[PDB]
Amino acid sequence: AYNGGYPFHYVVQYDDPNYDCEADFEFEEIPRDEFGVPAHIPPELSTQIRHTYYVPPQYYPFLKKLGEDTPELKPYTDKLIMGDMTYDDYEEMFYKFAKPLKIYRSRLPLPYRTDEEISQEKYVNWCGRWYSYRQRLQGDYYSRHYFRDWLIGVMLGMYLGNLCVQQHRQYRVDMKLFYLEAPEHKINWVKPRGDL
Amino acid sequence: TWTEIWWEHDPTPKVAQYRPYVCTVESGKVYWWCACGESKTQPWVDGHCKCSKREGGFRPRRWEPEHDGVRLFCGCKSCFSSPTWNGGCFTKWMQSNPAGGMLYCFAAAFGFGTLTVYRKF
Amino acid sequence: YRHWHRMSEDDWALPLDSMPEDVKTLMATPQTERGFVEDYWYNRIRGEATLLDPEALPSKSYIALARDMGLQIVDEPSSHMMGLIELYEYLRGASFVGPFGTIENPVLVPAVGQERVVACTGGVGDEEHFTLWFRCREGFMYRCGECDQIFMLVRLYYEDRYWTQTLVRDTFMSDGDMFDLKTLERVHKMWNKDEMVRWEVGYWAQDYVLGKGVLPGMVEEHTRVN
Amino acid sequence: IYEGQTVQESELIPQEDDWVIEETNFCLGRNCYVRFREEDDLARRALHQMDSQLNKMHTRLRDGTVIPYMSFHPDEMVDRPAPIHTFSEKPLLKWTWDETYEEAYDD
Amino acid sequence: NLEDHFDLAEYMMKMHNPMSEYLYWIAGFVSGLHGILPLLHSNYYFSGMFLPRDNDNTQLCDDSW
Amino acid sequence: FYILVNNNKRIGIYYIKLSIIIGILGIVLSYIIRVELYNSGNRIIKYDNVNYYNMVITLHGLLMIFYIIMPGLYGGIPLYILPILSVITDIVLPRINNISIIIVLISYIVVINSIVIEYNIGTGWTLYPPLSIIGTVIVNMILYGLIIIGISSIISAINFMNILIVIDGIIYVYIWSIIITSVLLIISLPILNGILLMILSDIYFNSIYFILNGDVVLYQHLFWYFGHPEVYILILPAFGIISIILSVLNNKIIFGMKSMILAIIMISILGSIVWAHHIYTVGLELDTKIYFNNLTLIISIPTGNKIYNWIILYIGSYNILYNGYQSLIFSIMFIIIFIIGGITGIIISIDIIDIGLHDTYYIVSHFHYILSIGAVISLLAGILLLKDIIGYYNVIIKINKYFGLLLFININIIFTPQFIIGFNVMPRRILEYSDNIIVWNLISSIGSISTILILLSIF
Amino acid sequence: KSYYDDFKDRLKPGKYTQGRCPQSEGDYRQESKTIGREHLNDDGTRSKRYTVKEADALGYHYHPPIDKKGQVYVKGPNTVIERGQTWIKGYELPSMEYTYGPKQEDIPFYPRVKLNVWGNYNLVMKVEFLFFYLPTIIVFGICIPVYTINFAQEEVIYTTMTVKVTGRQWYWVYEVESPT
Ligand SMILES: CCCCCCCCCCCCCCCCCC(=O)OC[C@H](COP(=O)([O-])OCC(O)COP(=O)([O-])OC[C@@H](COC(=O)CCCCCCCCCCCCCCCCC)OC(=O)CCCCCCCCCCCCCCCCC)OC(=O)CCCCCCCCCCCCCCCCC
Ligand code: HEA
Ligand code: HEA
Ligand SMILES: [O-][O-]
Ligand SMILES: [Cu+2]
Ligand SMILES: [K+]
Ligand SMILES: [Zn+2]
Ligand SMILES: [Zn+2]
Ligand SMILES: [Zn+2]
Repeated sequence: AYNGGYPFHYVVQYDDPNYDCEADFEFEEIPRDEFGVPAHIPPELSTQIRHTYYVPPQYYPFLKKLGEDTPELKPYTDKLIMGDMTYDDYEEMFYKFAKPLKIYRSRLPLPYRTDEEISQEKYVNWCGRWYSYRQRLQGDYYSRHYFRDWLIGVMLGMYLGNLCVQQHRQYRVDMKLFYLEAPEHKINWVKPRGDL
Repeated sequence: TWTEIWWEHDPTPKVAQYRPYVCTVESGKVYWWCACGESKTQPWVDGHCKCSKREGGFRPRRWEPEHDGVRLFCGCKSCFSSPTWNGGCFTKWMQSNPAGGMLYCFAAAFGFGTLTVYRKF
Repeated sequence: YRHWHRMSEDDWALPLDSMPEDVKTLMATPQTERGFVEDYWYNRIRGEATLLDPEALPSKSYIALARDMGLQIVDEPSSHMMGLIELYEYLRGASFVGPFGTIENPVLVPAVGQERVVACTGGVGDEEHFTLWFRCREGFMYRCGECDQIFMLVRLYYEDRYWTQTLVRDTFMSDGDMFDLKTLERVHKMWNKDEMVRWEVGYWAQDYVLGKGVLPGMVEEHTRVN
Repeated sequence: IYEGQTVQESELIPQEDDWVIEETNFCLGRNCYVRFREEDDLARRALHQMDSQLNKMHTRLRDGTVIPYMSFHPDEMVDRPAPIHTFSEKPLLKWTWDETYEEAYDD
Repeated sequence: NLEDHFDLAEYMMKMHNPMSEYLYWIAGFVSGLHGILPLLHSNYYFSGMFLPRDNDNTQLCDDSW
Repeated sequence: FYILVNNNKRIGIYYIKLSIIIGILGIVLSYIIRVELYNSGNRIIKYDNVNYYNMVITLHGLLMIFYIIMPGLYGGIPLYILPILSVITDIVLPRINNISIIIVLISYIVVINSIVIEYNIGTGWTLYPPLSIIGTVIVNMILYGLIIIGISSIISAINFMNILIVIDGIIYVYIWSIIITSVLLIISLPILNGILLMILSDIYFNSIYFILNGDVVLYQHLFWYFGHPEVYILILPAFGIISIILSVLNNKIIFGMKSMILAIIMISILGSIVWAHHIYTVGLELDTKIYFNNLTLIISIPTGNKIYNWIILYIGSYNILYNGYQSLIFSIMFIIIFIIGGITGIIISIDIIDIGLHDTYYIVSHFHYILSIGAVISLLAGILLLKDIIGYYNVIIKINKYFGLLLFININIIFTPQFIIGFNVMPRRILEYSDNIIVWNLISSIGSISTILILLSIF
Repeated sequence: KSYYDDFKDRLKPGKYTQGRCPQSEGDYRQESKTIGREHLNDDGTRSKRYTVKEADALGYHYHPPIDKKGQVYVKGPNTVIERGQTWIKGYELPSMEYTYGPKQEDIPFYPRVKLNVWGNYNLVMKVEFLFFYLPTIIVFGICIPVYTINFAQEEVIYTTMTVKVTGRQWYWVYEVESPT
């Protein structure tokens, strides 16, 4: 499920003891995999073939001792003795018996605090709660005061704006009377200067 | 109104005066301001009020001017910029006499309206 | 860890050309005096010597078997140190999330130095506040000014050194009976005979004890061209 | 929006009738330009600067815990002036959740 | 080393040679000259004067000076 | 070493140092302009050397925009604090960071050398063809500087974008401000390069894009498609700084952090689609004009949300804290000043109002209030906030109420009268003018000399 | 009181402009010969050899700090066992008078106070809505005027005369129909 199923690292075997894939340029040697499968047998077929680990029989008594001392480990050891342990079975055994590292808080040295100070812990917590109570209430109080004040700014900005509305209103009245009554408006007055 | 209706666990001062106290102060000198309104050497702690005796949560308010001059100081004991005055003395007065507050505010607004309208028109 | 890159070939095993050529002294060196490469090959030679002797395994105790393979029997002191080491490494490229810290159980902030920058985000949900950064110096029980979350600095320090897997192994593991070279030779003859070498490490190791070039094919194995 | 930590009335009940709010000064002190001694060389003036860091200061409460110099952003957490290499040990942003696992506890 | 902890340690520890500051100010001064010197040069090139006399491109009274 | 250093914090200092140096040349040019405009007549530039004035205004604009404010707000403060705000050891691309500052310096040397050696002519900082393509070699040199500057800007933008991959903490508003400016650069710069290459082709390769049957209005579209995003690439870092200063100095958590962030994103998208409000008087189609006018007015919405969120940050802050620090004053002054500049921007946004106010000193005052006042003050405020971290000294700025007051008063004396002459009307990019506009021009000139004098008192 | 007088003694007024004698009177450019100061100049600044000419980052004076066991020297905490518990005493910074000079007395009182937060979620949400939609309303109030004035400029009018205006460098040419 990673890298397309290609293992990042894998074992390759060569039949010729003096073979070097970098020095030689021959075209007859066929590499094998970790289980010994020749490269010309595709993965889809070889992965179906069942491969099991065979330990020398002299190890059976040791594998038996392991099972008895740890009964949860016995089924895996039995498979290994009987030549029924595949790579997947080995992986299941490996991860089943892995445990996490443990941290003990009782071993941590503590920052220095006198016995007088240690007896005041409840008092300091009490002060902290009252500070949080006063903080939360003040938030409501302040929000009401300042957002209400912003209305004064709206009203002040509406008064000052209305002053320019009135000036504009009077301006339009004046403009309507310019071409109609204003003596400043003159017709048949400007004469062409002519080219210099 | 924080002490009056919202929070009952802060000390509540008495209003010495609804007007600021004018005092000459000198740079490099530390002044102590009465936060309870019961000192007889206003605006300063007299050594006999609540602030001086550290009674009922009242403590003197330390203050120091940057430059020499005449500075306004809070008499209402609730100004936001206490010990200095910023107008909270008038605001607190309006809370206590809302009818008077309206009269002054109307008069101030009336003058402001006339002048701004007279000049712009 | 997610922050680590891909396993190297060396992460699995080392090339036999990195085996120290003075095997006789290697197997007699105390653990505290063995370097990384020397310690790798001491454990591999001794561990594989016991594992490749099937008839003796059932009578060997787990304490002795673990010693031969170089595995450290765990105890509360070493577990604590190793655990805090792995927690430090994990936090290098991972988020720092856990239970709310109190006086009884402060937030544990591992560090190598005497200080580490830490941020408090408050509690869960509405009790979460904006990041408040502070410098967590050793020897003080810190309290957030906002949520009153208690913090504490834990230092990975031991005897003028910080905590490492190598330090933990050296401080707590005790060297057992000196490795006997007769066992190496005995196992060597067991799995290596008549041009068949089924213990390559023990064929090279025995060759070095013999003086380098003594065993068949070993002169040819050691002759390189570049 | 954030409005402080929630408080239950039970947590506001004092253990004595004289308990009031602790009056500890959170003004760190009087400061100015860091003043180096002439006698100190470059190395010893560096030590002097490192000993004048406000962000290494704190206020100790009545129970022995200390409230440190805190900031909204990590810009105020490096030595002033900023050294060449600042965050060698990655600063840890602590998140809180209610999840727990059994391995952490012992009965 | 303690000397290498702070970037620009000599300046931050107030031991730097003042010449560094002088060069910085000189560099800024030279940058400023790139706006004034070509102004004078161009004025002379096209007029023969380094700088004009206020309103000398317009008609002036007889007593103007 | 000095030039080899890759330290991101050292490079940040270099950016500020170079901005001040190049800034001296910028301010000098501004003094030349205002001196000339003091009355009608020739004052310091001969009538036969009017080409120099055209070059002065062109270089003033280009240098202040691309070599001073952009290197200062997008290169200086960002390179110093961004990796710290991101709780990362250093910047993602160390070697690229070094070359960027070197590139800026090399392009500056090319520009100033072109003043000294080439004939001095000008075509505005907007390099409109066909005027730009019928000029002398000084225009070619300026084009090389801009292209070289573009390289530094884009690589620096790439550098900041990579912080998303490594950031170990929370993306604060300021970090969001830089990231979005970086995005705006990545999308706008490639278009600028193309149109600049076409200017070169017509100047140097006998191309015919900007001669009859080729539309000169084409340049204005592609130029301003970068032009207006540029004005927000120059202001957004300033907004990020303002947010940090107000929250820190008032000890108040940012209110509406997500709305601040989403306001910055919104301004960027909108700023990428409103460029033709610079082309109202060319004669575009009615529907195009209405689209651009409509979308231009929309930008006020997100910009307005940020302003009000800043105001509530300063409201309610403790009175005991001293409020006369220069950084706090500058941050507050930014809100007061930016509103003036933005509102006038909305006025000019109405195209019919714009017909009267295009190419007049009203436009000048508009973008000066935002850049020459707002952006400068924001950069000063940001540097001032980081005085302890940066560690500079030998100046009297941190607590100097005289400097702030004098600067605010005199800067307004310069540009407030330029709004008035906009309706009189006095065109831009001119040196001679009618005698009935002297009063206001004289007042602004008195303001310019005074501001320069106040810059000497800091030392 | 005047706090400057407390540490006046420490501040001895200087003799040399910029704190250095003429190079002739003392050569501060040379490296110091004092043992253990080979990386410093005589005046205490770092020598160019140490920082530039033979900088260790360039491969000069190669000296790996880490030892064989992958360890570096680390200074331990001040540990104090007590009351059946191992304690660590933190390092407290020196008095600010030593580092800054002013005597740490008569400090103004700044009490602990939790962050000043805005409350009343419902009220705050309404304000934020207004912070966004009050500008939106104003824009909408300008939109209709903008459309109308744009339509007005682009109105098909029954023009009866044409004046052609050409702009050249630097004059304006005007072409007008001549009366018949
Ligand atoms: C906008 C303005 C106002 C702003 C107001 C607001 C400001 C607010 C605050 C802002 C703060 C920003 C952040 C600051 C961070 C500072 C960090 C720092 O200090 O870093 C350490 C850094 C270096 O310290 P370090 O670590 O000790 O470095 C040791 C060296 O690496 C190694 O030492 P070394 O001694 O071995 O050094 C080598 C040295 C060796 O030096 C020597 O041997 C020097 C010998 C003496 C030469 C003196 C000049 C001679 C000139 C002759 C001219 C003749 C003209 C003749 C004309 C004839 C006409 C007929 O130099 C060289 O070899 C190369 C020098 C290159 C640079 C100088 C270039 C000058 C101009 C050249 C123009 C050429 C044009 C050619 C055109 C050709 C056309 C064909 O500091 C500096 O570099 C100095 C910075 C000083 C200012 C800091 C900021 C203070 C606050 C602001 C004050 C206001 C400034 C306003 C702007 C300037 C106005 C003018
Ligand atoms: C950083 C610099 C900067 C900034 C932020 C802006 C911001 C804006 N600018 Fe720009 N502008 C320039 C720099 C800048 N400008 C420059 C340099 C030029 C000239 C280039 C040249 O021609 O050579 C220019 C030119 C320019 C013109 C050309 C006029 C002409 O050519 O005749 C126009 C018109 O559309 C315009 C509009 C705007 C608008 C509508 C905004 C908006 O961003 C403003 C938004 C802000 C506000 C609106 C105020 C804050 C918001 C509120 C208070 C909410 C309430 C307000 C409302 C509901 C309206 N600008
Ligand atoms: C951000 C860019 C910027 C800045 C700061 C300024 C600053 C100033 N400008 Fe600006 N100006 C432009 C950009 C800028 N200008 C542009 C783009 C044009 C149009 C170009 C064109 O028409 O083609 C223009 C045009 C322009 C003209 C029009 C000339 C014309 O075309 O007819 C005039 C004079 O009236 C003028 C005057 C000034 C003055 C008097 C100042 C200032 O001197 C006012 C006083 C303020 C200061 C002296 C402080 C400035 C300090 C710094 C910038 C350094 C900051 C560095 C740090 C904080 C590290 N400018
Ligand atoms: O440009 O706005
Ligand atoms: Cu625009
Ligand atoms: K003139
Ligand atoms: Zn009292
Ligand atoms: Zn009062
Ligand atoms: Zn917290």
